Formats: sequence, C-alpha cells, structure tokens
Amino acid sequence: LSENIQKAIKEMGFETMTEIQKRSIPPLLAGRDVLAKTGSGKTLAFLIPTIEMLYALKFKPRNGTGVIIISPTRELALQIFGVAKELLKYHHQTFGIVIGGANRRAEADKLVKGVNLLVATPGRLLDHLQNTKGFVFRNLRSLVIDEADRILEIGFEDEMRQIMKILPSENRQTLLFKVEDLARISEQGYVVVDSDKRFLLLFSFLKRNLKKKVIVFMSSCASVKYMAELLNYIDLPVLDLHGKQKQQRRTNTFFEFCNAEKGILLCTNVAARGLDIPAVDWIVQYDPPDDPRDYIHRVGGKSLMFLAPSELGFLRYLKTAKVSLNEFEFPANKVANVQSQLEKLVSKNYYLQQSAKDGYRSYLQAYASYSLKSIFDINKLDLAKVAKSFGFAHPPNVNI
Amino acid sequence: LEEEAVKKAARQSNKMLPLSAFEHAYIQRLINKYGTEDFESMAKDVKLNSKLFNGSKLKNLYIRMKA
Amino acid sequence: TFVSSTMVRAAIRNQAAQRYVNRQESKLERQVRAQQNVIPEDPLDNVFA
Amino acid sequence: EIDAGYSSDSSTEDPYPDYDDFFTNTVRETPLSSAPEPKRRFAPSKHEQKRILQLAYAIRKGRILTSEQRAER
Amino acid sequence: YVKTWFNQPGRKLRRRQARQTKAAKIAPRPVEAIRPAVKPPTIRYNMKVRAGRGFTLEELKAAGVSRRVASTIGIPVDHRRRNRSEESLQRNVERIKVYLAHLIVFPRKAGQPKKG
Amino acid sequence: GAYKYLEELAKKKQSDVNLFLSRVRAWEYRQMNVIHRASRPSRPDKARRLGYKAKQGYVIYRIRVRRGRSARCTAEERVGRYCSNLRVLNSYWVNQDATYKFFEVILVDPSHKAIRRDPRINWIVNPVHKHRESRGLTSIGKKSRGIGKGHRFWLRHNTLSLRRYR
Amino acid sequence: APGLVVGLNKGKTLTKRQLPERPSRRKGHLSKRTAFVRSIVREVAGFAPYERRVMELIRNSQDKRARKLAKKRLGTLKRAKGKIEELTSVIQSSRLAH
RNA sequence: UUGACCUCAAAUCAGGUAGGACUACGCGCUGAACAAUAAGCGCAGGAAAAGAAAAUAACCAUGAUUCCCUCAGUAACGGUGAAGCGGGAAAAGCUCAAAUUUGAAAUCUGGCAACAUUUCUUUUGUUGUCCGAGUUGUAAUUUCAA
RNA sequence: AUUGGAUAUGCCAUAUAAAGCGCUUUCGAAGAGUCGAGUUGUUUGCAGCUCUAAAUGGGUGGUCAUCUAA
Repeated sequence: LSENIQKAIKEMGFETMTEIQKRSIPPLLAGRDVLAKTGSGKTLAFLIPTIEMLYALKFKPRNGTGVIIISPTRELALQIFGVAKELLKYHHQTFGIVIGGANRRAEADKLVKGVNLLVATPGRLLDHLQNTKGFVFRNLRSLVIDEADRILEIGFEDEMRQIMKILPSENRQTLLFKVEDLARISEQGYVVVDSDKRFLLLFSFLKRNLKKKVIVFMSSCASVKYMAELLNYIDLPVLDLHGKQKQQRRTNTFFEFCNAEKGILLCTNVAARGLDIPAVDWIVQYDPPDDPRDYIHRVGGKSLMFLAPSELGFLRYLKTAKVSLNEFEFPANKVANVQSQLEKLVSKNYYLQQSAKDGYRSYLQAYASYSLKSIFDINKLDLAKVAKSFGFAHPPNVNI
Repeated sequence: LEEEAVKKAARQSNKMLPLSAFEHAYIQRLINKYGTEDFESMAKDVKLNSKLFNGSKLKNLYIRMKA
Repeated sequence: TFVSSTMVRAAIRNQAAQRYVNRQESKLERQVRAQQNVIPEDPLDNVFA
Repeated sequence: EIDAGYSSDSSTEDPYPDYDDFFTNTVRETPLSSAPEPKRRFAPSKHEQKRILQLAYAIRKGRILTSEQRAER
Repeated sequence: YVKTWFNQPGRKLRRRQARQTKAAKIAPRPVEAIRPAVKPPTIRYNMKVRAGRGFTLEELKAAGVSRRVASTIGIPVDHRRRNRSEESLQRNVERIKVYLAHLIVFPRKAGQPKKG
Repeated sequence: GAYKYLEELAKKKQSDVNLFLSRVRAWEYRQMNVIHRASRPSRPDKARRLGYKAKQGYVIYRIRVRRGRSARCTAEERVGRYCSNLRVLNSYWVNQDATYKFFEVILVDPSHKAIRRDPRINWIVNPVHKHRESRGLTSIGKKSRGIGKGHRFWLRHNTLSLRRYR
Repeated sequence: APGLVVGLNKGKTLTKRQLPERPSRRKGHLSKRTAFVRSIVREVAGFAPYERRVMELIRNSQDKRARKLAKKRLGTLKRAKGKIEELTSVIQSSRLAH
C-alpha cells in the first residue's frame, strides 16, 4: 500500500484485513475482475484497491472519472461516501456522490469541473450518463457493484442493462458483491402511534426508561445526528453513532456503550448492519426498516416497532413471515406534550433548525427510496404529521 | 525594475493582522470553554458565539491571535 | 437530379477552400528552390574583401 | 382517414360567470422558498453593528455629543 | 461624393504619436495587451492560426489565473469563446504561461489598520 | 415578491380584471388633461423594470394619443416637449381603448442633487443626452429606426474613395 | 519570449472535449415558484372573452371549432394547442373541485 | 370631533431648469422634381451615432461596436447590389428589473449650525441637527460570463 | 505661477468589517399590446388597423448548431 493510504488507515484503526478482504484485497491489487458477508468490512474491500489504482495513474479533476461504485439505495451510498472521504483526506483525488432525490443542478456542475471517484445510485447514474453534459465518463478504470441481489430486487432490471452497456468495459476490472446473468455481461412488539406523536412518544419512552439500556434504530444517518443533537440539547444525554462522521469515533462510541450497563444509543440500520449486538434491555426500530427480511433475521431483551396507523401492512407481512407478534398500548394522556417548547426552540436556533430540515429531507428521501411499496407508501403517509414529529409545525419545502 | 519589485514586496511583508480588544476576549471566551480543537462544536454553540461565526473564521481568529 | 442550388453554393466552397493552402505551399516551394538554386561562392572574390 | 368531411362553420360555402377558484381551493402545506435560511436572520444585525462602529468613531473623536453630554446640554 | 487620401501620411503619424503618449502614461507595461491564438472558423482558413479577442474562462483557470485579476495584469477575457478541442486549450494555456514567465508585477501599498 | 405577481397579471390585458380596469381607468383619464402628472405609476412593476425608482427627481407623465410614426414614439416626443427640463428615460403602455392609447413616460430631473449624485443615473446629466426622445435614442426610437444586431437589422455606397496611389 | 507565431498551422491533432452547460442556455426552465405565481394569477384575472367562449365549446364538446377559434385568434396551431391544453386543464380542475 | 391620509388650489414661497444662435461633421421626422435626393421640420457633441450578441457559421469553429482594405461589381435581384471569411487601426467592459436587510430604510434631497475647500472671497464638499422623500420599496446584494 | 498621474514619507483608519479562488448531501428569480398571425401603407425593416401568446421556452440558422429580445 502507498504511504498516503497507510497513514489514513491508521486514523480509523483499520489495520487487520477482514476474512473476505484477506482473499480479495491482495487479489484486487492486480486490477482484475473479482466477484461478502453482512457488515464484514466490505467497504474497505472494494475501496482500498480503487484509491491505490487512482494514485497509480495519478488522477486529477481534469482526467474525468476513473472509479464508479454503485449502491442499491441512498443510505448505502452515504455509508461508502463517508468512508471514502475519511480515507481520501490524505490524498489529492476528488471524492463525490450523485444520488436520487438530490439537487441534480448541483450534482451536475460538480461533475463538470472534475470528479474522479464517484459513488452513485443507479437511478441518478443513468440520468447523468445519458443527459448530463460535460461529464467525462469515457475514462472509467474501475466499476464496482455492491449487493446485486438487493439491486435486482429493488427494480433496477432495465437500469443495469442500460447503464452497464454505457460503461466502457475495455481496460477495466469489475467488482461484484439473476446475479450470474449480470456477471455474464462482466416475537415482535409494535405500538400503533401516529406520525405527529411518534417523536413525542419516544421522548416519553426514553424519559421513563432512563435507567435502562436502550438502543433506537432509525432510517437516516442525518436523523441520527438530529435526534442526538436534539436530545442532548433538552438535557437528555444520548450517545450516537455519528459524531463528526469519524469511523474511529463510531467504533469508540459503540465500544463505550458495550461496557456501559446503562445508556441510550442511536444508529441506523446500516450502522448496526454486521455489528455484534451486545446485551441490551430495550431495542427499538424508530423508522420502518428498508430491509424487512433482514430485520426479522437480525432479531433471530425485547423488541419494539414504531409504526404509523396507515402502515399496518407490515403486520400482515409478519403473518407471511411466520413471526410471532404482540401489541403494546399507551394512554396518550401521560405522553408529555413538550411540542409547544420544541418547535419554538427550532425556530429560535439556527444549527438545530438546519439539522432538522436535513434530517427531514433525508427521512422523506429514504421513505421514497423504500422497496415494499405495498406496505410503505409515501403518498399514504401524511407529510404534515411527519413534519410535526421533526419539530416543524409546517413542513419544509423539500423537492419531493 | 525587478530589484525594486523585490524591495517593494519586502516592505509589504507583514500581511498577518493583529486582533482588536473585542475579538480578543471573544476568542478567549470560546477557547477556555471549548478547548482548542473542536472548532466546529464551538461554532455550533450560540450562547457565546453571539455573531454566529463559522468554523473557518473561528480558526482564522485563532491563528491571528497567536501573533 | 443533381444536388440543390444552395448545395452547388458549396461547390465554390470546395473550390475556394483549397486556395489559401495552395498559395501558402507555393510560397514555401518557391523559397525551397531558392535555397537549392543559388550560385556558388566564387572563391576568387575574397582576394580583396 | 378523414373521409373529406367539411365542417358546417367553414368560411367557404352567462356574461358574468361566478368566481371559479380552481387553484386556491386547497391550502398548500409547504412554503415556496426552497433556498436555505441564511445566517442573518439568527445573528445580531450587521446593519446596526456597522452603524454602531461609526457612531463609536464619532463619539471618540467628539464628532457627536454623547448621551450624557446631551442631557447636560 | 468623393473621398481623397491626402491625410494618409498625416493620419499615420497621428497614430504613431497616439501610441507614444500611451507608452508615456503606462511605462513598464506594453502598449498592447496579449491576445490568444485561435483558428479562423471556415473550411478555407481553418488550418491557419491567428489572434483572438481574449482568453476563455477554461484558459484562465487551467493556466492558474483567476478571471478577476486577469483583467488587471493585462490578460483579456472572452466569455463567448469556448474550448472544444484540447489543442485549442493547450495552445492558449501555454501562451498564458509564457506570458506570466516574463511578467514583473509591481507591488501596491495596502491599508493596514492597527486593529483587525 | 409582488412584481412577480404584477408581471403576470399584466400579461393578460383582456381578462375581466384588466378589461374592467381598462374601462374604468380610460374613462377617468380622458376626464383629465391630455398630459398630466401621475403620483404613483399606473403600472408600478413596469415602471420599476424600465428604470424608474421611487425617489425625488423621477417623474411620470400620462398622455393619450389618437389612434388611426409610432404612437408610443409620439408619446415621448410630446411629453418631453411639455416638460422641457426633464430628460425622458423611458415609456410604457398603460391602457388603450377604441379611440386612444394611454402612455406613461418616465423622466429624470438632470438638476436634482439626488440624481446628479447618483452614480448610476449620472449618465443622463451629460449634455449628449439632451432630448433623447427627439433624436431617436430611446427604446422605441432604437426600434423604430431599425437599430440592432442581426441580419434582419447609405453614403458608403455612393462614395468613390480614390486612394493616394491609384 | 512571449510571441505570437501566426500562419501555416499549429496542429492537426484533435481531441473534442464534452462542453459544459452555459447558464444562458438554461433560459426557459419552469421555476417551481413562478409556476405557482402564473397559476394563481390565471385564477385571479379570470379568462379572456374569446378564451371564455373556448371553454364553453369544450364543455359543449365542439372541440373542432375550439381549435378553429383559438387558431384564428392566436395565430398558429402550437400556440392554439397550448392554450387549449391550458384551458382544458382549468376545466377539469374546476369540475373536480366544484 | 380633534386630527390623520388622499386629492385640490394659490403665493412677489425659496432652489432650479427649458427657449434663441451656430449647423462642416452627427442623430431623427418628412419630401417632390431632376431619389431616403434637394428642400422642410426637429435635437445634439467635441465628435455624434453604434456597442458588450434573441451575432455568425457548419469550421481544428470564430466572438462588443466603429472605421479602413479585401471579399466584389461577387452573390442576389433584374442594370441595381451586399454580408459573413480574411487582413489591418483600436480595444474595456458594465449597471438595473425579476430574491425577505426583515435580527431592526441599513438609502436620500432640502433648511439651519460650524468645519472646511478653491482656476475662485466667484468653486466643490463634510460633519452635526432638524424636516422631508421612501415600505405602492430608497441602500447593500446578484445580471446568466452567472 | 496653474494643474495632472505616480513615487517617497508624516498623520488618520469606524477592520466586530469587505473581497478572490476552492468545496458544495441546499438553491438559482431572467424585461407582454411585446413576440407571433392575418391585413394595409411606407420605404427588407419600419408604421396603422384587426386579433394577440410561451416556459427548455423563444429568435435565427443548418431531428441539430448557435443565441438569449421586448
């Protein structure tokens, strides 16, 4: 490995190669098409060869893009981008991400001026590769596809056929993580809570069980930052897996929560995807999971579901999943109505407001990026009620 | 002509600025409370960050106060 | 039945385009011969010079 | 296939309807300003902070009478 | 309506005298600003190279000069011209780089208030 | 904020709101003199976008011209001749009917120290701009004489330039 | 030595660069705010007298004459097509609301 | 009612500005003979106008305007009669309208008071205060090149 | 004597400020009795009259290129 890459790996503590990375990273250094388990350190498996490859050719913003990494969903694209920015902090290459539901007028001028390393959603990649002008994608040297089964299950059939045709496969190796056809071209508890009272109920739940070990899963890393900032700002000290988007901080915070017999932690589905769940009294999924079949596998303390009254199709999904279930009732009279003080603080404060809207925008985009449309529909959910949960009396004007 | 360009630049070499009293005590109040490394966090506070400076300008004041 | 009247308009343009390049070539070809077709030194004319 | 049928109006041969609110019938639930909120609306005003400074200028150099000077004058 | 060219030697000397006062006003800087190299836009002269109006924004940024200062050190700007061929970007970036090699820049005194 | 909404409400000049206003406004304007001062522009957004700013020295005069040379170009020549000292900036259509066209003409006071000291409207104090409505240097003057860039837009023909050596 | 050397050629080797987007070419995009502004004013100002008669023809379902009337009033089909689509958008919205 | 705000007027109310003259060059309106022609009328400057592409072009593409040379007596029209191209002279770019400063009309003329200042006791400013202008929008900001 | 743009240097600086380049997980407003059509005069544009628009639109050139009017 290069000197620049080696020093950066020490910052996150990444020294020992993973079991999958043992037979992949040494082989990927040769730049050959090589085709892992959940949360098994894969992120570094297809990233270490790529950043080394860019340094081998000494890439610049002038030289267009050389590496493109494809992610099944928006959240996963965030995870890879977060790792990419930390390991490229000691390099002169350009790291970027283009995704669905983002400012394609600001996703385009960035590419025009020169982007070398790019992680993208198939929906947004297809738009750029076909309609964006000034994007220099004829000089691709590496192509990475992660979770092809998830990509195909989303509904990306025509997208892979169209996109992978555009990508110049000559002088390029492909990393792959119906799949062979693509490579051929190479117990549960739930609470019926309304959206407006969803945030209020969880705040009361944390208040009652302050002296117990609780972990809450939500669908956004931006939400993780917002709730942690909000709770710590209302005299509720909560640990989170975001920090300053430092992987070392996430490992330290997760490790500290392991020895701590009590506390409250916040992290996303992909944040805990593959991490060992410690002995925790209370586990809760705040937003509906984007991988329902992984949610049932992950659980297999006590589990809790935070569900809207208009999204009960997931309960019927548990019937088709043959998983036992139970319901927990709550009297709304005892739920604290701090909503009067909450939104007032949001309007008064600046940084807290900006976290809420970014978290709100990420919540809506992630919800719009769901797969089980027959269970979770964005149209069915009321946006006014959702905005109330985030601390906004009125919804912010987010582009879809 | 070239020699005069060097001498004129030599006179105009002190491009670092000092600090006035207001921003002086402004930076001490932030420094002694939020350490000296988490500039983003100290820009996130608003009780002492009256003017609501960003992290970039707070670091500039930290460098300028040195000399 | 032939091209267009404005497509014969380009017929001058495919006639006039090779004018400037031909003329420039004639300038250097004449000069190249000038270097070639020159009288020798006449070594007897440095007796007094 | 048009059948070459000729319109009967070919050239060759309530004044006050009620207010129709088709657009404002339903209330919009979001603003229109997609731009992010700036820093001005949350930080102390820089307009007076500039005016204050040049008022301190005029106070220090005696350009303008001070408040205590105003009372005694 | 007839025109006569009797002032032809008069006008030429007036132009030379107009150049000399310009040189007097702006001593160190050349009487003429630098111009780029471009190709005439026709099948007849397209293989030629001549001067342009000014350097496009890709020619300034690639060479390493901001667009605002370029107007001040004598490099002129053409917002309308663009680079479609890299050889057109190359012939004009190196044209800028050779110019900045021979360019002495006189320092200007700058206001330095006691506080900051 | 508002001049966006006023922009598209003025784009529909036969809608009921405008036509009902076209009758109401034309009736009361004909009741007045032919050329009369107007406090606030009858079209604030159009006057704004044409150069008018609500400050001293900026003036507006409304004039009706018989229908049946350009009508708007006429409004400028007649207003300027009426206000001999003001320099005419612009002009815009405000209203019309079966027998008249009502035009508003913006003028600037070249002597008012709010104008003379304004860095942006100073150019009008220079004597070269005396009565631009009379030379054809206003917008309608520039159009009505076919001045512009394009292919759709004399003595150079007749002259016989005999060079010194011919 | 800064010097322009004109004439002959400079080079026959060509490499086209994918040109960016100029913001003046961006003109004519439908801003999200101004669509709302245009729509609200269309509702407020009402409809033109000739354009009101187009609505009745659509309601009476003589669309053939509606095209003829708009074409006569406006001037070309595409100008008339857009107005008809603009008008029929009003008609359907009013009928679902009222 | 008071009194605000809107309009309406008057005053030897203060501060102003317009007219006529010249017309070689210049910008408009308009005009018959014998042709945007004379004339007629209107308006200016030391130049006037024009001017930073709703401009060419089909190229390896050029790049505000103006004048000169050529393109060319060519295309086109039907003898009238150009324009890109090219080569020269000269070169410089810009300001608004459309954004909520909204954590503060931040903008400006005029009166008065001192301070100054001068082609100058004849000029032109600043500071202070008061009054008006202005929220039907005066500053900053941004002009697509973004 | 009267002034002009520079240099040198003294004093004063209201800088808590104001810029350029950079990165953008947020944005990007664009000039109407105008363009356009029929029609009539003038000498292709311009002018009257009759109607009178659009938002990747609109003008102009060759499904493309260029440009961004009022």
